[PDB]
Parts: sequence; C-alpha cells; structure tokens
Amino acid sequence: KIFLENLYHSDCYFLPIRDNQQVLVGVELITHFSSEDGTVRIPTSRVIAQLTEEQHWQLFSEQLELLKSCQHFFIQHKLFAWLNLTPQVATLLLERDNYAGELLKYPFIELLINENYPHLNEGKDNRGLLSLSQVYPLVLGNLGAGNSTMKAVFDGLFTRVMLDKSFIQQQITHRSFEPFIRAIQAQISPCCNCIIAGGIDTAEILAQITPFDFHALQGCLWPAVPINQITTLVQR
Repeated sequence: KIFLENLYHSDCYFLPIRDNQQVLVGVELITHFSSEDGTVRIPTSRVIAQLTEEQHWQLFSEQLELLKSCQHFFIQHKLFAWLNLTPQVATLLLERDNYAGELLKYPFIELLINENYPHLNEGKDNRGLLSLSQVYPLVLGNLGAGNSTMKAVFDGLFTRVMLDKSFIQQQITHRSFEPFIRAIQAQISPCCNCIIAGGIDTAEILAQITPFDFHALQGCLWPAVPINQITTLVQR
C-alpha cells in the first residue's frame, strides 16, 4: 500500500484527451514528483533514472492502484487511461507468472511508450513489445519526435498512436507543410485506426487541426487536472 511513496511523493494529474468534437475520450496519467520531505519538485527523468527494477514495478503499481481506484468512473464514462510503460516493468509483466494479471482485468488501462523505448526500431522483432501487444492496448505517445522509425507502427503493435507536439506544430507553423500531416495520417490509418494529435496548444492550432479529423487531440487548450478532479472534465 506504500509503493514508492517512501522514496518520492507522486503528485498526480490527468491530461485530458478529447475527440475532434472536444468530447472526453481518455486521460494520460502524469506525475509531478517531489522529494520525500516535499521540499523540492524533482524532474521525472531524474526520478526514473534512479529506480531499481523492483522500484520501477512499485511506481507502476502505485499508478495502477490509482487508476483501479477510478475504475467505476472510467467504465461509466467509457474512457481510456494511459499509464507509462518502462522496459523494466515490461520484463516483469512477461517473465513472472503473476504480474500480468491485475493490469489485464482493467482493459481501459493502456500501456504508453515513447520513441525512446529500447529497440523500438525492431518493430515486431522486439520480443517484449510484440508479446505485450498481443494482449494489452499499447500506445505510442510521441510519433514524429524523430527518435525512431515507424517500423513498430507498420508492424501493427499499437492500438493508438499520438503525433508529437513538435511534429504537429512544425507542420502548422510552416503552413506549406500541412499536407505532410495528411500524408502521414493516411499511411498510418490502416495499421492503426486511432491517430491522436498532440500539441493542440492554441486556438489557431485547433482551428488548423480540426479538418484533419483525428480521432482525438491533446494539448494546452485542455490543461492537466489533479486526479481527484477528473469529474470536472465530463458533463455535470
């Protein structure tokens, strides 16, 4: 019941993911970590770098427990939740005879990775990712970040893919490149139905992105909310 809270305090937020009509369809679970005594906020990358494999599992478990605690809300409003997947947790899910089960029972919870995931360029040849994708919803959170190829996408590993804010904003800022978004979207859609656009941070960006008809959108227009205020995101 303590998980990682004896080492770092997790102050958790939900990033709203809304469809092209702004209806809430899911949330991404994020954490602002503080030191144990609360004196300083610690960058997530620095927290994650330190963790042993068991600590990686504890942090994952703490987040799972948080999401499980919201299960009635997620099911009732038909939403999904993104939970960060690290390779350390991947190994434990795949190689223990009793870790994979709890996650499985909550299918609204989806495993989120980024283009920096180890050996992502192997696509379906990444044994761990292939295996997890066989039973869990897998999401690539930052397609277009320029840190991997799309092999894993065309290999069919993902349930959803989100185009990174840097990619979306680059093509919208340099307006003549907007067709590049359309071409990328068209090519990916058969291999992954659900394409999401990040970086929707201004009214102008939303106006430009709406005609693309992405399944969902994420960005500063819909600020993070503390996890206990998730009810503020849906109809009263």
